[PDB]
Amino acid sequence: MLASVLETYESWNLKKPLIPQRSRLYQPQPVGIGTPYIESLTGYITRIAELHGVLPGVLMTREIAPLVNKIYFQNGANRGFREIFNRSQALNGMGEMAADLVQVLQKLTLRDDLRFLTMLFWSNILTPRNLFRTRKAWCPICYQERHQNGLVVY
Amino acid sequence: STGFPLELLTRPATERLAYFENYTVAHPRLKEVYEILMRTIAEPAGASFIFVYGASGVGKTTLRLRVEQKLTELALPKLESDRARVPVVGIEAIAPESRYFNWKEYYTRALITLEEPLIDHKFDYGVVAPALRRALENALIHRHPDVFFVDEAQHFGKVASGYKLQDQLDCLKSLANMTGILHCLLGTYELLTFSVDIHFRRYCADSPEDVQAFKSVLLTFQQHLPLAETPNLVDHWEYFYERTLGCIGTLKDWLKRVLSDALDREATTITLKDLQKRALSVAQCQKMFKEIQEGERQLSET
Amino acid sequence: STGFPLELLTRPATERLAYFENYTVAHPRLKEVYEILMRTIAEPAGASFIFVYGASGVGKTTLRLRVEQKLTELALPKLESDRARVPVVGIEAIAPESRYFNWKEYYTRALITLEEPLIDHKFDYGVRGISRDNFGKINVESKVVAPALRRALENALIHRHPDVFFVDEAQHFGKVASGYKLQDQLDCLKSLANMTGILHCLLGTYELLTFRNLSGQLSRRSVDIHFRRYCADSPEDVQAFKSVLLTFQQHLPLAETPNLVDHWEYFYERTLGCIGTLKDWLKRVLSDALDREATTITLKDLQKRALSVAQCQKMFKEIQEGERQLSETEADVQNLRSALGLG
Ligand SMILES: Nc1ncnc2c1ncn2[C@@H]1O[C@H](COP(=O)(O)OP(=O)(O)OP(=O)(O)O)[C@@H](O)[C@H]1O
Ligand SMILES: Nc1ncnc2c1ncn2[C@@H]1O[C@H](COP(=O)(O)OP(=O)(O)OP(=O)(O)O)[C@@H](O)[C@H]1O
Ligand SMILES: [Mg+2]
Ligand SMILES: [Mg+2]
Ligand SMILES: [Zn+2]
Repeated sequence: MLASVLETYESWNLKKPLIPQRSRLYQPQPVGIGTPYIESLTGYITRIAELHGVLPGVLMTREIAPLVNKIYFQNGANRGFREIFNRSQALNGMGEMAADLVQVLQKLTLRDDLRFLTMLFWSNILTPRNLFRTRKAWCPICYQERHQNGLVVY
Repeated sequence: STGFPLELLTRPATERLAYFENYTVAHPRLKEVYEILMRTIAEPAGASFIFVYGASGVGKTTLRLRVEQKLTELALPKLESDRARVPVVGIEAIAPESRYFNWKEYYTRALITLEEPLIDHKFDYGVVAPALRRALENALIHRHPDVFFVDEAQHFGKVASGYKLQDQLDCLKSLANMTGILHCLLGTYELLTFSVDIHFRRYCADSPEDVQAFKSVLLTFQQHLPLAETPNLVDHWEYFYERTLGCIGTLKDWLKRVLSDALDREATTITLKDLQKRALSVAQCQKMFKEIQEGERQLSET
Repeated sequence: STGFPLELLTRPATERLAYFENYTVAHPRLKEVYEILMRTIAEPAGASFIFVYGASGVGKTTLRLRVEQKLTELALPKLESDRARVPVVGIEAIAPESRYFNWKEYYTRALITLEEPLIDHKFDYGVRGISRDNFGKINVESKVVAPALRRALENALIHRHPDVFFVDEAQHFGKVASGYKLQDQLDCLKSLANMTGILHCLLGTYELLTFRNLSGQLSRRSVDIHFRRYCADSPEDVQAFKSVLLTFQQHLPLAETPNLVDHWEYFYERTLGCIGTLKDWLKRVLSDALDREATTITLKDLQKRALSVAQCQKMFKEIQEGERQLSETEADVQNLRSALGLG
């Protein structure tokens, strides 16, 4: 029944630190970097929409259209952006729409290698005449092999 | 220093209240549980549930805040390049208005706290709220939180069914299995109604070491109280244990009440009647002790 | 003088009745409960519930109105300086037409009361349905589901951050059917007060005592105040009741003041010591006297507008069944001390 020591103690200073601002959307690494089998920007938009559980059109209309500063982008976010889907071949192209989509996706995702997914590197050497399809072309064997092996489909 | 700054006396009373309200004493139980939780988080040993107990007033929420801040600052060097990497997500369970816990609301609040866009526009790609469930699963996989804190986890048991009490947790079990996200369910002793178990034990009077720890935290509380004259409090340790049962959390808010009353009267010290004015009710402590005794008996199995 | 103004005698009876009905007397119980409630509201210290118990007619609603007015006047310079701020918000719980309490109605009426008496300060609650209108009145669709309303209420309360949320006649929270528990109906309010950090003060009669101590958490994050009536065994409250009767008598707008102190046994018998009930009784007798253009108050006048014995007996039964349960003694402390081994 002796006397103990009345220690004191210390505080914890519960203050959360400051972190860099997070990307609005996710940051999936593009498939095919450094490989002749690189993924397209439109495919990247579709994949990032699938990861978010929303349809790609909804994602573009409600999150990509407002960020752009063009009249037909803001006015097209309340009507159905059929302009960007009927002319989606230029999203992976060497033009201004491709550059603007790359920049807005970079701002949304905080990535630095999105311009490789397009042909902006070949803007001054390649012409847009007969270069891009109007229709989607896919290899069904590629989809089946990617899904069976457990890899992501792109 | 170990004492409160002497320059706050000339400062307004609101500044003294703000200073004392933010002081979080590191009693041995708090730091011991913090070390155990950090060890479990660093190496999970394949577990996916970090159930933590403790009667109201032990300090679970502040422990959660401390762990959140520590994990955020630990990850801080590596979020400069890696984005969409929120370190830790901490949410609070909703008490259902109906008889059964709502899982759609849980999913939507978990999505909101993750800043996930377009929650109203979710889609199900082939159960309660399959679209929201898949969205939360994907958000946990990609954002990759270290831990997923769920405070007030005792509200998960609001099902009123013995054959459904354990099955109510299947949603969280499957969400933790397929996303690999540690779920640390902080709750009171009701959570024992059902995996790593941690006990946030109070300072029971039977063990003299707990009495010594309670007197230590009481003294370090009295040292940081911003008054002109330091109020003697260790003498009525018996009183401070009767209305507190040994919880360092409700002791803090009791002292906050008394200090605010003293500051509003431009007083200089604390007497017994000041503590009696803002003390817990006689019946309140009895109910609290009954609940904590039930929890301790439930956890007493060896 | 401390009595009623003399020119009121020449004024019409309506002015005298209005003056008496607008007159609020200060008595020790009301002052003590007001001070305790104010000091608890000014600093909650993690408390999520204030339980202001009291009988029927002790002055639980006038106390709430006085506290609300004082808080609003205290914060008025701050309201002028900073917008999007409400000092105090207060609603009354509704007895349900069905057998269970309606939480959706509680949420929608709390949202209406919180937001409607505000200028069009554009705020976006995180729910699709609820929004403001051209006239400024808030609107909630019948399609809106109750947890969404609860989320909107949390966001609104966080933005406005009132000092206290008053819920008068909170004893109606206990109107639960089937096999529900009165615990399960307090965590919902507890959770709402916890995530928002809003001090929810519940005022009710002695039938609110079923919410007193349900769980350790609900009993730790809650404080209680007793609006005790005036008893008869103690000389002190008898003298205080006599003083209140004298104060009422001096402020009765009549030609010749009646001697109400002599009939103190009769006044206490039909009022049980509650000051409010005595106020309504005296107001009834005064209006009858003014309707007869009388100059005095007789015993028959009080007996005409008195309360029947059965009503007072039910009153007194419930009052004992509440005070005996709310009573604390040295045994309730000694057994608690012996439970911990502290004795
Ligand atoms: N060790 C501590 N030092 C200082 N303040 C504390 C401490 N523990 C808790 N608090 C204070 O208590 C409040 C939070 O509640 P507390 O942590 O006491 O309860 P809890 O039992 O962990 O939570 P709950 O009952 O909701 O499950 C805050 O005001 C916080 O500052
Ligand atoms: N201290 C007081 N001075 C003057 N009038 C009072 C006082 N307290 C109450 N009254 C009056 O008594 C009447 C009823 O009192 P009040 O509504 O405040 O009761 P309550 O205790 O809240 O009861 P209830 O459960 O019926 O709401 C009102 O006319 C009110 O103005
Ligand atoms: Mg807590
Ligand atoms: Mg009332
Ligand atoms: Zn192929």
